[PDB]
Amino acid sequence: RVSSGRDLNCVPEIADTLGAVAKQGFDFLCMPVFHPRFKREFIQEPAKNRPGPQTRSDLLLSGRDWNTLIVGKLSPWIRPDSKVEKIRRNSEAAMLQELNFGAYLGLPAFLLPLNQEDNTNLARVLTNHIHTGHHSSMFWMRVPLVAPEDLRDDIIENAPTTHTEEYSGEEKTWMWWHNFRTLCDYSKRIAVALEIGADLPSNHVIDRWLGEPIKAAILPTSIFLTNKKGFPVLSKMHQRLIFRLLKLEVQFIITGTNHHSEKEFCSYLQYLEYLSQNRPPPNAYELFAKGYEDYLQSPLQPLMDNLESQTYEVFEKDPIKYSQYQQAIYKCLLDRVPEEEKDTNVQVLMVLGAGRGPLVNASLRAAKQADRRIKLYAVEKNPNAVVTLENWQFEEWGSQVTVVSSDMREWVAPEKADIIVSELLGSFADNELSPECLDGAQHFLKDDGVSIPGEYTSFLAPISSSKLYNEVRACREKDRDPEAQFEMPYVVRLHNFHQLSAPQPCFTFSHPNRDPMIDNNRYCTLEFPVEVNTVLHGFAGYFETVLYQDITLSIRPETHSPGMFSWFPILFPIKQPITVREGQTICVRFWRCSNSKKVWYEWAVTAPVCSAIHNPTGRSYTIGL
Ligand SMILES: Nc1nc2cc(CC[C@H]3C[C@@H](n4ccc5c(N)ncnc54)[C@H](O)[C@@H]3O)ccc2cc1Br
Repeated sequence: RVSSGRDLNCVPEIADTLGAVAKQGFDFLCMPVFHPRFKREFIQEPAKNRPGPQTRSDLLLSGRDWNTLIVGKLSPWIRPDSKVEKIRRNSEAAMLQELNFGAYLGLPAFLLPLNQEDNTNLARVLTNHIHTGHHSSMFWMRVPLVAPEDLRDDIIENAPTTHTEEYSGEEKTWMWWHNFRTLCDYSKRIAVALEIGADLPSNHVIDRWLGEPIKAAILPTSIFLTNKKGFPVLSKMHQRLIFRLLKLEVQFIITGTNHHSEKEFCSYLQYLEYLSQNRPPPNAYELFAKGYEDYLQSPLQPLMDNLESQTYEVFEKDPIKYSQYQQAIYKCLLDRVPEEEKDTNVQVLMVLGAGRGPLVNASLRAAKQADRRIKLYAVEKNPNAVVTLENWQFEEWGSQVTVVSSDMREWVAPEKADIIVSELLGSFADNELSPECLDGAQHFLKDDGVSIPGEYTSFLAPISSSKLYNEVRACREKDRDPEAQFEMPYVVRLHNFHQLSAPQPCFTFSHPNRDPMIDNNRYCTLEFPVEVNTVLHGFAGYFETVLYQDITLSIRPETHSPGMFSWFPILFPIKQPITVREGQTICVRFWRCSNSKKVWYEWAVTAPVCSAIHNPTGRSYTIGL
């Protein structure tokens, strides 16, 4: 578990080199598919008629070896962007030739350089290849952290290096890649091979690149320092970066010659191995989530839908959610039933949305550990869950628990309740319609009763991730609006991304809802100070809830209830990405709207430039009442 290749520019025999390279521990080889010095003429006689074979035979390796072990490289003389027409045209033919040969072989990927600012024709020609025949090579755009013009040794007397800081100029290689990928229309098949140099840049520059589709990081031998035993290693600041890329499960490519010419070469790879297993193991959240990184799912809608047995099972595999709930009913029973009243006073607890019982068992445990007495109702509308309750009630609970098979908003109640406990909370707190449901059940709370939870708040934060943007773009479907996928929330363990500003509260709800003419609709404006240049792709959503007094739950990253994996964040995309300059404010507007059938969100960017209103009138996304 750390995937690694060798870069070479020199392969006498593809047979023997591959074997040398396997023996060193490498998983794959980046090599030329034509000789990197064999320039070719397509137009002028007599060179265009150069006889003989143009490159090596495909028969030198097994189909399987081409498809797994080999990554091809563009000849370095191919310059589709030269100022010389004649080179522009040979390079055009050269590139389609190399790209088509990579295709013939079924190479899993082919490497192309971004080594200058104008790669317009290079995009045009790659974009052309991509729309010609059926193939599916990945294209690795080799792009350095630092333009080589910006790490030249300062040794031209009449051409000094820039000794001043240019915040935006030190990011130029990100704009090289941004322009390339924008021109190629964000094709899912164009990724980054990020070249790390001897000196890192400022974190601002490295940060530009998080949220970017990084498939490979290139480590030249020449950036490794030597330790006392004589063996290659990396700076502490290079380590910080490697630890971040291993989180992006990228592939590591080792380019250049052995500069540790005492200590052998698998030494370079071994050090990567040493860093892999010398990192912190996964916490419970991370072991639960490995699989889910940047996987878009539909927000659950347990009102409009009856949930599957196996969903409830994952629900109830959260020890923190439920121990936090137990502790809150504990504290509420003590504050409601003084000691000397302990047997005179039996409190009425109504679990609203009981599912398969976990809040019942959390209510039965609390009442024990406080030594008070409770009448339980278990109100649930999903009759498949009621089969689970009515069986786990005959066999186990008593009399104590009466199962009600009803929508809480419809139920006529035998008694009023001292406490109502609910678990109707979504990733965006109110997105499963806690507010509308508990509003409808509020009439059977005693004039002085408690709701657990008592309060919840959504939070929002602008993010950049060309990765997640591309993922949302791919959810186009037959037979709906071609852009609907941008007008709906996804729940997703956001991973390859950049939070551009601190979360801020969006919508808040309190239970009970004291003040009448209730209205659960809302408009909110948020101003996000942004400190970097970037690209906005959507808004991360999180929440916090007050169950009782100081007992709370959070999926707001800065206050996240540790251990608690029930909820992943939500994501609200925007149709069109929005450039943000350092110092500019991102202004977003959220509406929560409703009729009597549906609830939905609408949303807009008003600064620095306007988006369209997303999801007007729930045309793309609604939550069923
Ligand atoms: N996003 C999440 N949402 C959760 C919701 C729940 C509660 C699901 C229950 C509530 C039931 N429900 C919903 C609306 C409703 C209603 N109006 N009357 C009765 N039962 C109702 C509904 O039928 C169902 O059995 C539990 C765990 C969750 C974990 C996550 Br992560």
